[PDB]
Amino acid sequence: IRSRQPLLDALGVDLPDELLSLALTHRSYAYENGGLPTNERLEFLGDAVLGLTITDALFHRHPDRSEGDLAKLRASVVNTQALADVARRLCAEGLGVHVLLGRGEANTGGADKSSILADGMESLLGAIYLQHGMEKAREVILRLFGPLLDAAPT
Amino acid sequence: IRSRQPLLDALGVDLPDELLSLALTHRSYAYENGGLPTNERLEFLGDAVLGLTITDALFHRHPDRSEGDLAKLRASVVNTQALADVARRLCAEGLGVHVLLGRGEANTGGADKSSILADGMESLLGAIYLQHGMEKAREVILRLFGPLLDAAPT
Ligand SMILES: [Ca+2]
Ligand SMILES: [Ca+2]
Ligand SMILES: [Ca+2]
Ligand SMILES: [Ca+2]
Repeated sequence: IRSRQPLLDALGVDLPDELLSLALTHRSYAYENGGLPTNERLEFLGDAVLGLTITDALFHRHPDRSEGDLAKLRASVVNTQALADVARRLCAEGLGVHVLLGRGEANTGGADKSSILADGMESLLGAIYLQHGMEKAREVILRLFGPLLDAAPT
Repeated sequence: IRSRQPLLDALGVDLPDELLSLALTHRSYAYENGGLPTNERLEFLGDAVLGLTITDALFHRHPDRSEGDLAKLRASVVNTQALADVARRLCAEGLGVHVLLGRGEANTGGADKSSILADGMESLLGAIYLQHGMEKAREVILRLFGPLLDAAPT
């Protein structure tokens, strides 16, 4: 846990301490500690960044498939379940270990709630894009989602 | 009508004839003429490009607003109605004039169906991004949606 280097490593980029902390701040932790900013805005941003990147890739990889099919192939790659699994294996400990959660949420399995893991994954993508820009975020995403992509066709 | 320069001008970039034609190809025209490729894939792509750009802008312009609010501000800028109006005033003739439509769709008001205009607008953004890349598409979009954005806050 504690050390975030194995995480900054999985990601492949570097993130200032404050931004990475915000990215890992689930709302529960935020409320329990006096109304701290949450990773929700970052999640919102990361969702659009991930959405375009996966859309762009599928568009190029399947020139002959229809919008509808493309929409179906995308849904395979970015659903809550698929995102959470990327967080769970992002690094040895997994992402769950690094998420800041409230007492309640904490002992209720919070650190493994796919829901929370998916949101968290999106927040990080959001932070990366904010700190570095589209192309770097693109790289990182093509790497973490490189497999789930090849899988989508089936 | 016919000449697409006033359009390539409004857009502010240049697009190869074939790509611009595809972008303007509504499915009706496509079916009526033997099963031509449609602007639907381009629309799908343009939607994600527009989505990230507007998300990114609102994120920066309102640092203190919550995800929920941000989601509400975005919906103002990218709804069917808002998109169609951008197409109608994109250029003198408007976009409707340049869309390729089938006989049926044509005389049923097709060229003014906000639905068709919105999709068309998204297809062009899709073509621009495909031809030039994210930053140029970003520019173009920040320009066409520059107003609707300032409006969103109210
Ligand atoms: Ca949520
Ligand atoms: Ca989300
Ligand atoms: Ca449609
Ligand atoms: Ca659409």
